[PDB]
Amino acid sequence: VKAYMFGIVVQNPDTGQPMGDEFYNHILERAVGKAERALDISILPDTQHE
Amino acid sequence: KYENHTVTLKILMTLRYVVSDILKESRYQYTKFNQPKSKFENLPQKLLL
Repeated sequence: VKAYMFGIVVQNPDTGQPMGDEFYNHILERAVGKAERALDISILPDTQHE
Repeated sequence: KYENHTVTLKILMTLRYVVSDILKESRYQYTKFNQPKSKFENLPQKLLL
């Protein structure tokens, strides 16, 4: 994600704190969820009892 | 050969200056945006050379 934003850095203007990897992972998990709905798919390996 | 002759020259010399007064001498900003804490920065002086 940072690579695609190369040359852009995001910080809290009130502090010197940039957003940590926790937010990115959290966002990425919901992004891969959203894509999983956008096509009727399973997108990570997962056992099913059907 | 030029013991009692006159001599004249057209010459090139480097530009030079001295500060004869300091004018609008200090301008200031408490820069705070995108800083851990308030910071003081001295903005450009104007010099009368």
